Amino acid sequence: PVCLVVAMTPKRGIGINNGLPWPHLTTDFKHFSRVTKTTPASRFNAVVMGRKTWESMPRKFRPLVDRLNIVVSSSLKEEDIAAEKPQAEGQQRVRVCASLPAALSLLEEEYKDSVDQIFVVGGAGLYEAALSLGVASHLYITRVAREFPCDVFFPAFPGDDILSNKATYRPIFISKTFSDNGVPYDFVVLEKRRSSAAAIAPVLAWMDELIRAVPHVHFRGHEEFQYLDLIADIINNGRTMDDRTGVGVISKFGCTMRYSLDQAFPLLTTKRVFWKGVLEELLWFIRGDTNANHLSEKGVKIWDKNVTREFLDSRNLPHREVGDIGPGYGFQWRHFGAAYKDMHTDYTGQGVDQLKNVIQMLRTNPTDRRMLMTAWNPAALDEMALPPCHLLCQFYVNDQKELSCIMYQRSCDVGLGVPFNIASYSLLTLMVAHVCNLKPKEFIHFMGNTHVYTNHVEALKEQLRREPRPFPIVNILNKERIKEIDDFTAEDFEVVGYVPHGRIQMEMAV
Amino acid sequence: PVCLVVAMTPKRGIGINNGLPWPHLTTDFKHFSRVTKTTPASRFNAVVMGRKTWESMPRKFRPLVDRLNIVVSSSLKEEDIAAEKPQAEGQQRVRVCASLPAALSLLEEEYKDSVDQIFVVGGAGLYEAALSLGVASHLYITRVAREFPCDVFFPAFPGDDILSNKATYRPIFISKTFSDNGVPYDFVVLEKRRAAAIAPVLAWMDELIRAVPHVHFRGHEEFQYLDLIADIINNGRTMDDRTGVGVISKFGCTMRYSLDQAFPLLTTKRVFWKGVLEELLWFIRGDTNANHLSEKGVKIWDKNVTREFLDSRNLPHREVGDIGPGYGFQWRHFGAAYKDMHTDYTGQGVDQLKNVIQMLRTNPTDRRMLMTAWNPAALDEMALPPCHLLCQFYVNDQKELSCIMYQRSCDVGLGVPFNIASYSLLTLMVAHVCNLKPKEFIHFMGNTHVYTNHVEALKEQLRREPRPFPIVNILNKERIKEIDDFTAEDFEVVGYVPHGRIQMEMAV
Ligand SMILES: NC(=O)C1=CN([C@@H]2O[C@H](COP(=O)(O)OP(=O)(O)OC[C@H]3O[C@@H](n4cnc5c(N)ncnc54)[C@H](OP(=O)(O)O)[C@@H]3O)[C@@H](O)[C@H]2O)C=CC1
Ligand SMILES: NC(=O)C1=CN([C@@H]2O[C@H](COP(=O)(O)OP(=O)(O)OC[C@H]3O[C@@H](n4cnc5c(N)ncnc54)[C@H](OP(=O)(O)O)[C@@H]3O)[C@@H](O)[C@H]2O)C=CC1
Ligand SMILES: C#CCN(Cc1ccc2[nH]c(N)nc(=O)c2c1)c1ccc(C(=O)N[C@@H](CCC(=O)O)C(=O)O)cc1
Ligand SMILES: C#CCN(Cc1ccc2[nH]c(N)nc(=O)c2c1)c1ccc(C(=O)N[C@@H](CCC(=O)O)C(=O)O)cc1
Ligand SMILES: Nc1ncc(N2CCN(c3ccc(Cl)c(Cl)c3)CC2)c(N)n1
Ligand SMILES: Nc1ncc(N2CCN(c3ccc(Cl)c(Cl)c3)CC2)c(N)n1
Ligand SMILES: O=c1ccn([C@H]2C[C@H](O)[C@@H](COP(=O)(O)O)O2)c(=O)[nH]1
Ligand SMILES: O=c1ccn([C@H]2C[C@H](O)[C@@H](COP(=O)(O)O)O2)c(=O)[nH]1
Repeated sequence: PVCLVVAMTPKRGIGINNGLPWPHLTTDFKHFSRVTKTTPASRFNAVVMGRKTWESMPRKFRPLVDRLNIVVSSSLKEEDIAAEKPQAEGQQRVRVCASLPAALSLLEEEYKDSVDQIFVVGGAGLYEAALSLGVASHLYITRVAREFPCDVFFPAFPGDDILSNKATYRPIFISKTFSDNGVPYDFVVLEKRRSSAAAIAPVLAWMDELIRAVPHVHFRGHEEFQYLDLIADIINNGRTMDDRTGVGVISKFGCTMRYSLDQAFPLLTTKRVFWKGVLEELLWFIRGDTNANHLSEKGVKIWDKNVTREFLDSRNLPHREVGDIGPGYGFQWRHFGAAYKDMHTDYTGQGVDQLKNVIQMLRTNPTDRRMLMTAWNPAALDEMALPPCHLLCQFYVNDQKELSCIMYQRSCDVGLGVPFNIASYSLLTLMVAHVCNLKPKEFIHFMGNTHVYTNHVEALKEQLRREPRPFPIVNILNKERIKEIDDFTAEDFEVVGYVPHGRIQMEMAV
Repeated sequence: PVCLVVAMTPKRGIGINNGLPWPHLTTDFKHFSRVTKTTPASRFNAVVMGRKTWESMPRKFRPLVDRLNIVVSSSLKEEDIAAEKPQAEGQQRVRVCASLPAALSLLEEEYKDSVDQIFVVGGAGLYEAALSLGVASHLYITRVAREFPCDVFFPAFPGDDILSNKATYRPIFISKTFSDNGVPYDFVVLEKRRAAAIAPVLAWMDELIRAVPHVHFRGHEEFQYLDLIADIINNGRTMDDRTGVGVISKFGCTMRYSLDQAFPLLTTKRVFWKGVLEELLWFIRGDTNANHLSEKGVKIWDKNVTREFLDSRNLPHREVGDIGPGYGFQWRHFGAAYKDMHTDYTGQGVDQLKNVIQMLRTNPTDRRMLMTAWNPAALDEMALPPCHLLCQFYVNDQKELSCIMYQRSCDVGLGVPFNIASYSLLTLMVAHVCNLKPKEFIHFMGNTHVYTNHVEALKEQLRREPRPFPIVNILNKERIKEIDDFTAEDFEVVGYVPHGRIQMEMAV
């Protein structure tokens, strides 16, 4: 009974020029070491590797310490390796076998009572052989989110859908996303499938009491499970209600999520998120721009259905031009309380610049607890095309110059809006962190009326069948040029290692 | 090995005039039945009771079905009981014994292989006898939070600190607060003390202060607050602060409290209720004169409206006691031009409270039922920027009202228990005025922290196990039709039995 351990690009790439495709991934090596070395005493674990894999390792690390080293080869001889370096006391002698079945028989014959767990460590020859023999029970895969140039590949296998879009190997473990040297990765484990509290228990018994996302995944480290469990939760336990749009709603009240920003970026992978949109909208907010046609001209039509002549009239605003959101979001952000006229007016210097206040406070007095920005203006609500959903955000600096952000959202379209909102404010945190010389730490999402529309239910149930991929990294390009929040452009950002599942069509409740 | 099963007032009272002191508590009766009946087949449980207990039960329910009934009496005889009512099919014949030891001997002698668990069910003679013999391994106590006239009391026992203020019996289970017929109560259980291949990956990913760690089932909703305290001290970050006093803080924390059964006025330290009620009415008035609270014995705003603090805020034109355009003001007059605490602002600004209520009364599915105190245009005019800055309301299928409150800065030691009670009361008030049922209060916290000069007192607080939550009743319901109709005397707190007050200085 054998276990395989691999690091892999989304296209199954494992190596190039008898070396690793990526820069050093320290956490991955910690992982490789820990899994292969650990045992309950008398016994040790075995690592079976191909000849080139052996030769790819640098001298000082070979043989792998505290593990029996077996090299599958026909050219290399046991004495070749012995002559390579003197065998350290207490360590096992490096054995060589002609094939994998040979290496397994050697383990059975001379190493019973001596070895615990057998690990196939590479390369493509041994991985393919172990899969052909079907002797592999578990796969320890490190999913390198980025694609690199590779000449050697891990073989295709049933269940390789965990890497990229297309007896089975099903994920039973998915971790949160890590990152080393600008490379995002996570860890999955696949499986071959084909009177103490006893007396307390009866009171427990009478007090005690359907849809789950990828139920087989037992360890749910990936931070996207928050969102997937949130959808299930609302469908399971939510209340069917009437709604402004006329479309049905299953709603919940006061839900919550939080996402790390220090390793990777929470751009949801279980469906493709329109990143061009979030970026272009966020920048639009930051200008204090209130013309939806500027977004519409860039291919970002997210506000068009809510700025039509028809919708502006149902809002009792016949004096609004097509594309005028009124003084919402960006306007209150940069010009709180200023008297609105139209989208074409210059409001420079009017009202309160909340964003500039927050940023200056972050830069001088980061322990202040009044670092808040609100879009909710009860005086101007009837002038907006739609009252803001994400209406407030608060900032917080800790011991280690690490920035976190809370955003309150009164109304959350789980299916369509939520993934977008997570990305939009997580980006804002990165931007503010850079400008104030801070490290981004965490985005915290506080949700009011949290709902899925009835016409989304079927699509979301399909989405729950997909296991999340590692999160991407978002890099700020041109860091030296950008010094203020108004310096960011649409070309100052790089999404690296984004490998989502396919787009899912969901109609915007108008 | 015996288990006791009881319902009890905070003063140990259990009976009056050979009957129960309180109105009918249906959930307790369900509890009693379930605990005493349940078995894994071949066996049944035994209920040992005194003669007066047996006589207190109504005819139809006695003997207790599917349980061997043992009555302790020198007067009553086995044939008296037999003649009383015809023995039904499959039910044990009621047995009479001269003492508790005798009844336990009868269980050993004639009922080995037959009975599973033995339950002492009352009353005053048996409980005391069982505790004296030291044969009780577990106590099933239903803590009735209200006091009632009683002539029969459960005996004083080591660890009766779970009932009220002053081998051992330690709680190992505390449930959420229930209520029936205007009586709050909960359930405690005391105790005599005196896929492996996944794991290697888990271990490498991995790397002190806990409240009442011995209590293993943590159903009581106050555990949220208590665990929040522990969580900040363990995992919080020590920080500088506006007040110069040290702070250990976390960011973005949540709690939620049910309002359908009881009221989350914390029990692990006494909460200044008079204060919460007086301030909340003061908010609803749109009143910005802290001297109106101060005159009523509510001095919570005094330190922040002194001549000195007003000047440190660069407001030398502010008369002592003037919070500027604070919460009350923004609620009823959002965006109105402020003069001083003596001016009438009727008809000025937006009345957010009136809008929220009317929307709840006419269109409860609307998702814009919000009230905000945060006005960035007027922050520099206020004595203190609002901490609780935003609240949102929600109505469900069953006309049940829930309320979220976002707070930017949380003094966990001092402010938080006050704020939980404050907005929970607002929800009750708003529910009443809009013909609705209060369901839930949800607490969203920004900067969550405990001041360094509170940590010692908070550790003392964590050694206290919570008591059942009290009930808040709105008196004079008929008279009250609008949110402005509530007075100080329209409220009644029922069965509030907290631990002693803990002194904690306000970081000025
Ligand atoms: N990131 C990851 O997960 C890993 C990546 N890698 C990368 O991949 C590369 C190594 O992979 P690869 O090129 O496939 O090298 P291999 O380790 O598969 O080397 C092939 C050699 O091993 C022996 N061998 C291989 N297959 C068989 C077989 N079916 N039967 C008998 N003997 C066999 C032979 O030795 P002989 O010549 O004596 O016949 C053969 O020449 C390196 O570039 C390395 O960086 C490697 C391991 C893990
Ligand atoms: N809140 C609760 O959970 C409960 C409350 N109650 C309340 O308590 C009231 C009665 O309780 P209480 O007054 O204690 O009556 P008990 O149930 O203790 O019965 C007393 C009688 O039982 C016999 N007895 C009990 N203990 C002994 C002993 N150690 N040695 C000898 N004989 C014994 C005697 O019978 P005799 O004199 O005939 O020889 C005695 O008169 C009930 O009316 C009810 O209202 C009762 C049960 C549970
Ligand atoms: C939230 C927000 C900003 N907004 C503004 C906006 C305005 C009114 C709304 N109204 C309703 N009912 N739901 C919304 O999500 C919504 C969103 C958006 C509007 C549309 C799309 C949209 O059509 N979907 C994208 C997919 C992006 C995604 O995966 O989320 C697309 O491909 O067109 C996205 C964001
Ligand atoms: C929050 C809030 C409202 N407020 C207003 C208020 C104003 C400034 C503040 N400043 C600081 N630093 N912490 C606070 O908790 C605080 C609270 C209060 C102020 C004081 C007390 C107080 O002295 N303690 C009460 C005990 C009540 C309780 O158990 O919470 C007392 O007995 O005097 C309570 C509430
Ligand atoms: N997740 C995961 N990372 C690396 C490996 N290995 C691939 C190559 N390899 C290795 C060891 C040490 C060094 Cl220094 C070098 Cl350059 C290569 C042996 C271990 C694996 N099997 N799984
Ligand atoms: N937790 C806890 N609740 C109730 C009881 N009682 C059960 C026995 N008892 C009783 C039972 C049923 C009826 Cl109908 C009557 Cl009138 C009295 C008196 C109170 C207890 N022993 N423990
Ligand atoms: O940033 C946003 C803005 C809007 N919405 C969705 C949620 C609600 O379904 C709808 C808001 O319209 P009202 O129902 O609040 O009128 O749009 C979002 O999810 N995110
Ligand atoms: O309703 C309130 C108001 C204030 N505070 C606490 C939180 C902060 O510790 C302090 C206010 O200080 P600043 O927010 O002004 O820094 O008082 C509360 O707990 N509740």
